[PDB]
Amino acid sequence: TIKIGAQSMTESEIVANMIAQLIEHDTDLNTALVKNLGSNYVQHQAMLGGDIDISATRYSGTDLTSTLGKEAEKDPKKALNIVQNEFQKRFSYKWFDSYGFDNTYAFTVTKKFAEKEHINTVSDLKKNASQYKLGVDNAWLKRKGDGYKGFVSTYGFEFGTTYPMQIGLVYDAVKNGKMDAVLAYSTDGRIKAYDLKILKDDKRFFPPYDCSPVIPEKVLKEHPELEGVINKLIGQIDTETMQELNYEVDGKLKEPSVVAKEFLEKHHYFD
Ligand SMILES: C[N+](C)(C)CCO
Repeated sequence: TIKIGAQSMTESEIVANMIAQLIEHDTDLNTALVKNLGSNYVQHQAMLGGDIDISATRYSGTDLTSTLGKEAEKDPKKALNIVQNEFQKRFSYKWFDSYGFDNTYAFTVTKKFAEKEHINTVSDLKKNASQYKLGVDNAWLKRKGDGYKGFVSTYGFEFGTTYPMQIGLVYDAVKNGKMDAVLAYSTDGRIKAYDLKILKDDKRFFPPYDCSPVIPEKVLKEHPELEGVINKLIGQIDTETMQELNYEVDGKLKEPSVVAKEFLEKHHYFD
């Protein structure tokens, strides 16, 4: 039984269901989802513990700064190479090449608010920053390297008030004028659907967040058919497609498993 870990993000559940289904289509391996994992730390500890054999979604910038204790590399190619080499060297874990998308933190406002306050970049927020309410996820305020503390020393301002909440709620919160700005995730389909505006990170504070699966080399050796299955998804999901997939769950309220199945069917399970 191949155990597949999903973080409690819509995107993680879709991709975990996708891996599960493709595995059972291609092979005789049985699969189980391990859901609601709180963070990459919980994920990483679960894999060290043998509780999961596959992380469906891990993000180069997040593990670089937290699991590996390293400085936030800002170049995508370099950050991915560093994460790949370190996961091999430290754990004999294989951090695959990316699905094809970067899911980054992104400061997001409405188009009405942008035009009113004259906002195109994150730096544009500085001028009235104490008047603003920012909605953020439940972990960002406390993160090291790529969190609020680092944000403040790079950008040289803080927001009037910051509200930590479940990520899924920040999209409606900003549409509804409850928050003035939110730290959204770039792959959420609600940015498109709600016509929200992503602000340029003009000081390149955030590292890249290219998304990949992670699997111990030991699991890959035990089940040699498994690598080829995962390889089918590498490079197949660009950010536009991930946004579309996410919205099917968060906007149309479909089950991650339904959304993953229709995607695999559209692409003929990549053979
Ligand atoms: C998706 N992010 C990279 C934005 C944060 C970690 O989950």
